[PDB]
Amino acid sequence: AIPWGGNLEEVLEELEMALLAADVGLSATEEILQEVRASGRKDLKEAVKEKLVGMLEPDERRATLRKLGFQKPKPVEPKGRVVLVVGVNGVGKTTTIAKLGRYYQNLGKKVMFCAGDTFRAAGGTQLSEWGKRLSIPVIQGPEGTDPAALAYDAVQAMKARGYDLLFVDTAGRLHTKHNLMEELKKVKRAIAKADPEEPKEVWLVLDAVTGQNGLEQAKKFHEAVGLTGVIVTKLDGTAKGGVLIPIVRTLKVPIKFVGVGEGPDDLQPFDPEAFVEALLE
Amino acid sequence: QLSARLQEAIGRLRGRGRITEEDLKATLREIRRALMDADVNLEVARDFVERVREEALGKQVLESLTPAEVILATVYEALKEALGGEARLPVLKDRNLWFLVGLQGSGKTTTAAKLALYYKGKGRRPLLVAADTQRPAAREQLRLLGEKVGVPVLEVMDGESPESIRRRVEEKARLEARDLILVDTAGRLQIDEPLMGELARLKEVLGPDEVLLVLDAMTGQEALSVARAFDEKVGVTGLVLTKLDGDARGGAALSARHVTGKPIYFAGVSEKPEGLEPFYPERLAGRILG
Ligand SMILES: Nc1nc2c(ncn2[C@@H]2O[C@H](COP(=O)(O)OP(=O)(O)O)[C@@H](O)[C@H]2O)c(=O)[nH]1
Ligand SMILES: Nc1nc2c(ncn2[C@@H]2O[C@H](COP(=O)(O)OP(=O)(O)O)[C@@H](O)[C@H]2O)c(=O)[nH]1
Ligand SMILES: Nc1nc2c(ncn2[C@@H]2O[C@H](COP(=O)(O)O)[C@@H](O)[C@H]2O)c(=O)[nH]1
Ligand code: ALF
Ligand code: ALF
Ligand SMILES: [Mg+2]
Ligand SMILES: [Mg+2]
Repeated sequence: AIPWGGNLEEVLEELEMALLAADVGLSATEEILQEVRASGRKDLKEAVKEKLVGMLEPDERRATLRKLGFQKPKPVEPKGRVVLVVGVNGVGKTTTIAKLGRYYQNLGKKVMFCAGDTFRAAGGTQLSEWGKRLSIPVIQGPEGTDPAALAYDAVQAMKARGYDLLFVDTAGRLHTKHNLMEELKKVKRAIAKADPEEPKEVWLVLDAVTGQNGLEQAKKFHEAVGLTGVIVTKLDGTAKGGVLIPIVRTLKVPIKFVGVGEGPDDLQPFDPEAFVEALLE
Repeated sequence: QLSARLQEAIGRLRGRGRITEEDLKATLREIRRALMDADVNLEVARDFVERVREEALGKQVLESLTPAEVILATVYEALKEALGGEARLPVLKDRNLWFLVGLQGSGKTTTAAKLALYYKGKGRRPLLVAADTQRPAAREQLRLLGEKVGVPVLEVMDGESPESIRRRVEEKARLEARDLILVDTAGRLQIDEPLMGELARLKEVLGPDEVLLVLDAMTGQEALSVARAFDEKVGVTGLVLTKLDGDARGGAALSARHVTGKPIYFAGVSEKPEGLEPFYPERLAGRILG
């Protein structure tokens, strides 16, 4: 662990190696260490935690109540009816949509899935299996079908049935492939074509084991489709999801949920403090 | 091709004649930082520049009139070596059974089909084994891929024992005269003891000749810790590096090799069954440094 209560130099030296081992990156680690060094506080533990929690917060009110010595949770509401789920390959987008469905059906919402991975073998069937398990209707087509056309049909079906939420799965794609990014853009427009207000949420899925490439994923997907949120998966692993620090710092996209398993309940709403605690553990 | 940072570090020192030991340490510090930026684990990156230090001094870099050229050459050379030196493919025999192991979603199922197609083209008669019973549609996934590459797929039953698996696989391989058995195992955490135990027991019963750690090129700092655990708890023999068609630098490959010493046999370069290449250490050395 980090030996707090050690001499200043040993504390900062260990904190540097902690953030770097957590995949926080050289740039952001330098940012954090300069200001912890500058603000000169004996309570290094409380000072660092405050700042880290601070990057990972789009909200000073919670910090205000914290520092006033006062604490509340409150379920994550998507802003609209369509949540479009994006990210690279094998990060957990399909598994995460199933968890969201479990999360929102537990809050009493009518949830629909669009099985928009029409590229990968069993890409759609996989979400279909989850729909069956959770008793959630799934809009899917044969492999090779236009996911934009499918996304369109899914919004239309959601609207027709009076459903509250539609999660649109998308095939994993690398951000270096411009044609696949354009296709992603085309899926988004297809959604708005069926309902101009939508999608209100565009959620990036990020695998916690990802190092510095995760920042490039966030920038490139942001540019293409406008992120409104980020989910970090596989946090049940030894990795800390540190690349989130540069992501939130640079892009100001809030972290919505964390994935901590391969089952449908293994989702939690993001907790900046429990995250910073685990990060420095 | 070199990275912005390293273009500066080495550029600084050109034409200056001889350089100081301080100049060396300053340079080696920038190489270290560059490797950490390329996702090389921080202990491994530390050891790597210490290796460079010895070699550069063993080339009498202090007395050289072109020391920046010496330093840069020694980085290119040490990283190539540390990635395996030359391209190396597995040595096959009359009976061949391999596991594909690793973290969740690293590309094991997809890679199995790629290998099946690759070795089919070389006269091998592969058998694919869908051993992932938990991931939804995982057995249909490998079946569809098997059908595409013209290779049979045995699908493990729910709750089936390793002993029963060995039995049906031995049976099908024999009755069909199949000499390359590709076992697709589920992704698992390296700290998940029951599942790491399951994998060790499956190894114990099936006796694979190769155990390939499928590693995603974008994996960060945990690569060292992940490679070590799979190799200590199960025993790895080789590596496949996936998603090199992205722009991750791939420094996790050095971390994995550093702690395991195992060859990196293949690169995955697309989502399609054709997307497989022999791994070239020199090619990734350049990638990491660029
Ligand atoms: N351990 C763990 N595994 C996860 C988590 N989320 C997803 N996975 C696994 O990652 C693998 C790939 O996920 P999948 O949903 O297919 O990825 P997609 O390609 O983005 O749709 C599967 O084995 C999932 O069960 C998580 O939070 N924890
Ligand atoms: N672009 C690219 N994608 C890959 C590569 N290897 C695997 N994938 C993709 O990564 C995702 C996860 O692959 P899968 O084989 O299901 O993961 P597994 O859980 O390890 O079996 C799938 O969408 C694959 O198409 C690769 O070399 N390049
Ligand atoms: N997600 C994903 N989709 C792909 C990939 N390659 C092809 N496709 C799908 O197939 C269409 C084009 O196929 P292609 O003409 O490239 O053979 C693309 O518009 C895309 O939907 C890939 O690597 N990843
Ligand atoms: F395999 Al994916 F999105 F990459 F389902
Ligand atoms: F999702 Al896997 F091996 F991790 F099929
Ligand atoms: Mg999926
Ligand atoms: Mg698989």
